[PDB]
Amino acid sequence: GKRPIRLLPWLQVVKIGGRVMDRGADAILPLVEELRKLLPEHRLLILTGAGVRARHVFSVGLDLGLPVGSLAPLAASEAGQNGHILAAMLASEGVSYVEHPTVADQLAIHLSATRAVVGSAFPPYHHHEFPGSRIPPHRADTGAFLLADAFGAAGLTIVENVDGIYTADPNGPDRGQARFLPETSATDLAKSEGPLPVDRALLDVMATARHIERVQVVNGLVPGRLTAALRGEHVGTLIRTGVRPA
Amino acid sequence: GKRPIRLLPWLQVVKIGGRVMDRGADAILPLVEELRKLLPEHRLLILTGAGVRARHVFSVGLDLGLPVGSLAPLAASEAGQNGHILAAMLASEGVSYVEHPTVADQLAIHLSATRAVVGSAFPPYHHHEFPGSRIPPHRADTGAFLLADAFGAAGLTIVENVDGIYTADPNGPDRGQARFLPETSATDLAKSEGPLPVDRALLDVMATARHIERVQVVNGLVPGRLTAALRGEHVGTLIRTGVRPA
Amino acid sequence: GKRPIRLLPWLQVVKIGGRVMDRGADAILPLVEELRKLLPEHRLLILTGAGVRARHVFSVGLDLGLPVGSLAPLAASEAGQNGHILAAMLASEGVSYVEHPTVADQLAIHLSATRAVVGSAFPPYHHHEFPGSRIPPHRADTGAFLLADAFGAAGLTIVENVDGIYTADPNGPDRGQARFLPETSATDLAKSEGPLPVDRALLDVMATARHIERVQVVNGLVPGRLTAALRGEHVGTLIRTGVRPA
Amino acid sequence: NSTAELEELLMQRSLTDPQLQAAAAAAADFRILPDATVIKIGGQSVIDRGRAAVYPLVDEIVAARKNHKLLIGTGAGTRARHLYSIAAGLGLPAGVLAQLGSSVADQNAAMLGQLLAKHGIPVVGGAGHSAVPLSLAEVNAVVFSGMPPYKLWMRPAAEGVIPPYRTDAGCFLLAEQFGCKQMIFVKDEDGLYTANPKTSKDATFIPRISVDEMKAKGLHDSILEFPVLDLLQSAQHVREVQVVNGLVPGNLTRALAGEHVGTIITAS
Amino acid sequence: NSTAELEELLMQRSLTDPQLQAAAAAAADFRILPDATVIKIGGQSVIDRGRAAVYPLVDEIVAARKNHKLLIGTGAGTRARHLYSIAAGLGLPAGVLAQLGSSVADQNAAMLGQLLAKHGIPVVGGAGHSAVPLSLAEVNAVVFSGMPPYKLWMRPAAEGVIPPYRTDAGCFLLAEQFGCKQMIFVKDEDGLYTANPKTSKDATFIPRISVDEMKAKGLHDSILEFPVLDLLQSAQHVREVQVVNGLVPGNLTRALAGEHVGTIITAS
Amino acid sequence: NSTAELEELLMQRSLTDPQLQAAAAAAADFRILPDATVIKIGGQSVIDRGRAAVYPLVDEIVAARKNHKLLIGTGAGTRARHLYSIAAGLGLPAGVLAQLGSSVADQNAAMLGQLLAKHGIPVVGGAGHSAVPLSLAEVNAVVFSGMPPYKLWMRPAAEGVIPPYRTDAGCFLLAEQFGCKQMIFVKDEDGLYTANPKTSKDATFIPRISVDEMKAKGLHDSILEFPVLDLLQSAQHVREVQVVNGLVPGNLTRALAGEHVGTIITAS
Ligand SMILES: Nc1ncnc2c1ncn2[C@@H]1O[C@H](COP(=O)(O)OP(=O)(O)OP(=O)(O)O)[C@@H](O)[C@H]1O
Ligand SMILES: Nc1ncnc2c1ncn2[C@@H]1O[C@H](COP(=O)(O)OP(=O)(O)OP(=O)(O)O)[C@@H](O)[C@H]1O
Ligand SMILES: Nc1ncnc2c1ncn2[C@@H]1O[C@H](COP(=O)(O)OP(=O)(O)OP(=O)(O)O)[C@@H](O)[C@H]1O
Ligand SMILES: Nc1ncnc2c1ncn2[C@@H]1O[C@H](COP(=O)(O)OP(=O)(O)OP(=O)(O)O)[C@@H](O)[C@H]1O
Ligand SMILES: Nc1ncnc2c1ncn2[C@@H]1O[C@H](COP(=O)(O)OP(=O)(O)OP(=O)(O)O)[C@@H](O)[C@H]1O
Ligand SMILES: Nc1ncnc2c1ncn2[C@@H]1O[C@H](COP(=O)(O)OP(=O)(O)OP(=O)(O)O)[C@@H](O)[C@H]1O
Ligand SMILES: [Cl-]
Ligand SMILES: [Cl-]
Ligand SMILES: [Cl-]
Ligand SMILES: [Mg+2]
Ligand SMILES: [Mg+2]
Ligand SMILES: [Mg+2]
Repeated sequence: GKRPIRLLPWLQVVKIGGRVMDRGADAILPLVEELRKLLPEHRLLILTGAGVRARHVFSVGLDLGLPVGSLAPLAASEAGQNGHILAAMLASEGVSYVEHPTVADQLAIHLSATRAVVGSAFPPYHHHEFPGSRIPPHRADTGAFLLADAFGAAGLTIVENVDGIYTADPNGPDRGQARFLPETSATDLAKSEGPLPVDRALLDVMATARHIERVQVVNGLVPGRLTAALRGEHVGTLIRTGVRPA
Repeated sequence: GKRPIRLLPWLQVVKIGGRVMDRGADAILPLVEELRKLLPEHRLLILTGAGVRARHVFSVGLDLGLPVGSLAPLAASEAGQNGHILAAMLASEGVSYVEHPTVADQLAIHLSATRAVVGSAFPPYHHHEFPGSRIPPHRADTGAFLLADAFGAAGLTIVENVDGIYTADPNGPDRGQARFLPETSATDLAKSEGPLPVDRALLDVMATARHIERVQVVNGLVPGRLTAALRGEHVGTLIRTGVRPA
Repeated sequence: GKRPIRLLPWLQVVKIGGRVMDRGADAILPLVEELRKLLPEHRLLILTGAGVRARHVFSVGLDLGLPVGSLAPLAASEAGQNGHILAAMLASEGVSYVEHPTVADQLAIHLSATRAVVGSAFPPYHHHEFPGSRIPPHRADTGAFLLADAFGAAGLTIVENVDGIYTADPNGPDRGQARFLPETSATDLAKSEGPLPVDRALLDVMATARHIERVQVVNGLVPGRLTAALRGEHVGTLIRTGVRPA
Repeated sequence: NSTAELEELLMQRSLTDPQLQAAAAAAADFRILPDATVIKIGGQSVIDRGRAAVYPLVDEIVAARKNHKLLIGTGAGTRARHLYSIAAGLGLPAGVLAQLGSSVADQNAAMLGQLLAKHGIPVVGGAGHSAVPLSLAEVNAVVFSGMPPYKLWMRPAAEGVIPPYRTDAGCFLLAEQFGCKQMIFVKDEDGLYTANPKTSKDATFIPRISVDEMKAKGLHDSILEFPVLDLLQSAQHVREVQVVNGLVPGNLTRALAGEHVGTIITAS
Repeated sequence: NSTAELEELLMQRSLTDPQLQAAAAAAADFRILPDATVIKIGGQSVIDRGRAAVYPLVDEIVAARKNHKLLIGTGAGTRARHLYSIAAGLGLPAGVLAQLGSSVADQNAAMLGQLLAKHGIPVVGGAGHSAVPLSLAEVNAVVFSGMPPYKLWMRPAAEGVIPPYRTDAGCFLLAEQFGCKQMIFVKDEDGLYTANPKTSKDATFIPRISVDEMKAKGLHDSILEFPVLDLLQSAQHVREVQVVNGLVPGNLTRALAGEHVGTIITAS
Repeated sequence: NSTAELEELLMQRSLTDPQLQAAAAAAADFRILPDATVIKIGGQSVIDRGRAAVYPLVDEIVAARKNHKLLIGTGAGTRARHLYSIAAGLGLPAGVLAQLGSSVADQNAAMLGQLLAKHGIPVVGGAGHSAVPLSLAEVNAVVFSGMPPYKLWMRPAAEGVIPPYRTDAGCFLLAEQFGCKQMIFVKDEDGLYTANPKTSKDATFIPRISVDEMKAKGLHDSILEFPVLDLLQSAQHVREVQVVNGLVPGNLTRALAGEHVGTIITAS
């Protein structure tokens, strides 16, 4: 037959890393100013990740022996708090935080009411998270992509605290061997072992994607890169999903 | 004294029959295109009925012996699913599905945010449905009228899978004797026995109506009739409610 | 360091006394007409107090021996009903009643959707109300100010059934000794004993305020005074909070 | 009419079809809470009166739940009448008044529930979630607000904007749709009289009467919301109701024990 | 790997780091509801069939909860397939179909729950709030809808828009994440066969089989949603499941008693 | 002052009128949950420490509920302090920080509740719905998050944006407004000292002290949120509190048995 229709083809989705928010005002205030200037240019769904506080609740939860389905909603809470912080900084521009069920069923009317809304990037898998790892798999990057692709959005841009994807952790033990990857495919990343700045589950949902052809990972600590990425300019790592264009 | 004020006098209410939705894309896509072109012309509350899936849950529920108050919310669920389907097709135009409490208390702000919203036509009688019949009485037509008249809306148009009301079921056993009724009164219909394309309870609530003077039943399978009916053109069956004009 | 940022610096907050609403159409209809004409001029959060029905539920609740934490949510219900009444009268202008959690987290998007919203002035202290008095302390005036100051709003205007604050109850036993106070400080009022038209807790939260410098109490029974007060004109009692300006 | 004939009709005919209606009428009849009793505690007649009326009834509820499953609904009372007066004076419709009155019945359910909390009896939304409380000897009762959920979809009366279906009708329809065994209205009079006993010197007490007999006497709207009498005549499960005086000590306990205090109103 | 090594990794590394993943895998394993059994009541296979199928199972549930804690999830069935057909014909994505199907499983939970209410058994959102019911001999069971909460975040299948994770997967993942002792799927066939017994003359019954053996036989998508078999192989707590025929009287009771009716599917 | 004098004042005067205030003060005093004990489990002092602190307290809760009705509230801890630091650095007001901190206490209630679910003890919103759990020997306890509901309406402190009313005040006000018999704060120190025992070599233990005595010693903000001491002096029902060390095995059990472990702080 053919792929499903695009529900919100004019939508741009932006995922803000929780570790970016963790840096506090020094990183958030420049990002908020850039977002302010983007409101008249795009129709934005801004989704926040969890960051370091989810690591702490994982530490406590794992020490208590709790399963992965218990850890998933605990981490998702932290992504939601980051969203409330970001929305508060944009409130004077008409921006508010919206919940999952509102995002899932009323995003259209809300983006008719205002230029942007903020929500949580974490998906509602929660106690129905998949088993296997003790770390919940379907995190902020994965939820943001599932949502963007389900909507048939014009794009998804991931805002990181690094320039993009390297061949090794650029802040880790092998940081000396880390080479920057301007462009890669989800399949190539999936066949690699080692850490990434994006969920491994993101690569899995990219393989079954129906609309989004590319996702760019850009450094939110460099003012202007988010603005450039939303115009299709190559300022970070481009991830090809495997969706073929017309 | 005088009749109550009109809360939303500029509102147009459109009820889409569940059996129209049951026809799938062949009927929904033309209807969605006509609704798209009506958004700039009217302020629309679009309410969906239940259709055949409610008949199936009635079949199971009655086989289990469940009372009418149990069947009412089960049928109402199907009207709500039809509303979610219709709203999804209009999402790119800024249209979303809204729940009963939002319809009851915030319809004003939502129609300030966007040109149309979709909701369920079934009223919240549920386990407080009236006894007497084993088939729940206050269905989609009745709920849509109660809402439209309570709001003092400019009109209510019922979108059917037939041209209007006949003197017999135009698809039933006596279909050969069925004569089309261009115009009738709720009181005349109420004194008749036999099937109708609208709830019998609709005729009862029309007798106590305070604003709506006429309701037109039109064939949603004929493109253009909904558009004409919303302009007051006579393309179906007109039902006079008994409300007298100034 | 410095005071917190202003979340909604362009917002005007108006608190409508419950005893004003208690007067019925004679007072509400002129107030509704004045509010209608203010919608194009200001971005309004309209908050309603409780009035006489809260006195009755206090009478029953105290007779049953219920503690102050039980009486607080019972009174708050009456403020919410007043808000629903007022919003219904403004529905045709796009105004709806919004709940506390919507006021707390999505006021920005709602005031982007429409020119004004109505909510309850009573704060959500409820069963966590402070002990000491058997009459709940954090009432409509106090909640409206907490909200206005938290938002950094441009102002808070209190709409009363009297001209302002007197030196005695202008409708009470010592009404003959009552002298009108055009201007006063919260600290001076707090050091006084005797009744006031505003919560005593209002004076306490004014002492810790971070933005609002003055609150005017005006007679809502005199058409035009609310309009004048929202332009900074002195037509009632001005209460200085103790917040110092730049 | 077999299940097969019913399913064919359900799929091929309009629900308005008399043949379909008749086939559905032959379906089996399941009672959801057959051993429970629904009790309405009047708002104006009881709760508005304070401790002198409410405290004795709390004692009766605590004593009665030892042997009876109880669904206890609350009325609204004078605060709802004040709201109705305000809103009616503004020209607001019945559907809006309906929403306002619901808040008042909720207040009364909260106050009554707080007096019962230490006895294990919760405040719930309605009978839909009373399954676990009603199965526990420690609880065996719930409190809920008696207003129906119609809200803005309230059907208005033929005249005026006062909602016709209030807490009497809400509680009755709950008893009917859950197939309860008994419906007791707790008011501030011994029962039905030939005239309003508060505003008439020589009214005569009526121990038992049918809906038809009430209408023929001009009592269609006296001690019960007159829509309730019509709902009672259409009911499948609750074919009579009992009206008792909550201000008489032990009246509720004795009604639950099968004593014919007050007035029994029968559908036929 | 000590808790200290795990916390350092959790703070310094990406959650994608294999070293962090391996350290987390060594954490203690807590079972939240270790003595409960999750039961899925098929929508199309059972509830859609009406009283002839449902009433006997209600009796078994009431009898079984005397000795077994039960988490009873409902399927969706034919009304969900109708919704899927409508929405798929419109080009709507899997995430939208997922939301539609949830409403149907809710309907079935409501109908089953209303037949069980007089026995004290509530309808709840899910296992998250079953603590008090499961601790009471009077109740000892709950009913919930079996659809997972993914909604618009549903991962789509490789082909088509039918949501891959439906009520089988929802119920299984609940059993797995609460560490329940047993997972029973109640269908309308005795168990797994070598072929679909409804559309094949001479299929052979399979009493016991592993996921790998099923795949090698071409049975990856037969009597269970084939994603469930993959989830089963990844499970920490529920490493086998049992599929039984709900239309055979007493089959559920006998499965709960440890009798090997039906088919046992093992992860390995 | 009769009820009649109180009603006249309630209708004719402002609630600010001292005469009305004094008449209301003479009203009867009803305790909603007089036999329950409220327990606060510290976030930073207990739950943040993991299994070594939490598992023994779970055992004590399970043992204690056999003889004591328990309302168990959770603190927030280090994740809330991180949120406060982020939001304070952005210039956000106390009301916004209040909302953020609530999410963390909810996390801790969820983790503690999941360890208690198999013992029948639920996680609830608050004491408002603890009626049925507290009436059942099988349960007799509930877990809730300890943050007050003020949210954006939080009254700010005289200085800074840290919300002054956090989980100590939330739990205390719950004990006070439900008329509970006892309030126990579970921390990580034996009780109150003359100085912070973590940052002082030779602090002296204080077994019993009044709020006034604490203030005169410069201890107004030490082991409890200093607003709590002021609320304690205004309380009608809970006129003293007990602070105990949750890291000492059995300390909570012994406090519930009436043993004077830790520090007793009295309103007067
Ligand atoms: N191959 C890699 N390329 C780039 N960064 C890597 C790689 N492997 C690990 N990293 C690390 O991942 C970090 C980003 O961490 P992470 O993705 O967990 O934060 P986040 O995306 O803000 O969190 P959240 O998922 O909660 O939004 C980088 O700072 C970097 O040190
Ligand atoms: N007198 C009549 N005139 C016209 N149609 C009739 C009459 N009697 C029965 N019908 C039948 O009613 C059908 C419409 O059915 P129905 O009104 O149940 O669907 P719907 O309105 O789409 O459903 P819902 O009430 O769930 O929205 C027509 O197709 C027609 O066959
Ligand atoms: N010093 C005073 N100055 C002015 N009015 C006073 C004073 N003391 C008492 N009052 C009385 O307070 C009345 C206003 O009452 P109140 O403030 O309770 O109503 P409200 O503000 O409408 O109620 P709510 O707080 O529910 O909104 C005035 O009509 C007046 O009689
Ligand atoms: N013929 C009659 N016999 C008995 N009582 C009558 C009669 N006619 C009128 N009444 C009056 O009807 C009243 C009962 O209605 P009322 O509204 O008080 O009940 P309620 O349950 O308190 O209502 P709500 O709960 O809505 O406040 C009695 O107070 C009584 O005075
Ligand atoms: N090899 C096989 N062995 C047994 N059954 C099979 C096999 N292949 C296919 N089936 C079919 O699988 C069906 C079970 O799936 P079905 O969807 O009916 O379960 P369900 O729980 O009712 O689903 P839902 O709850 O979503 O309606 C059986 O009706 C059976 O005909
Ligand atoms: N004089 C004192 N005596 C005892 N403890 C003191 C004193 N002064 C300061 N403290 C400190 O107060 C702390 C208790 O506050 P803390 O915030 O840890 O409690 P909490 O319940 O864990 O808070 P939360 O639940 O919000 O995390 C102790 O850890 C202790 O070090
Ligand atoms: Cl009908
Ligand atoms: Cl990963
Ligand atoms: Cl005061
Ligand atoms: Mg990342
Ligand atoms: Mg029809
Ligand atoms: Mg006032």
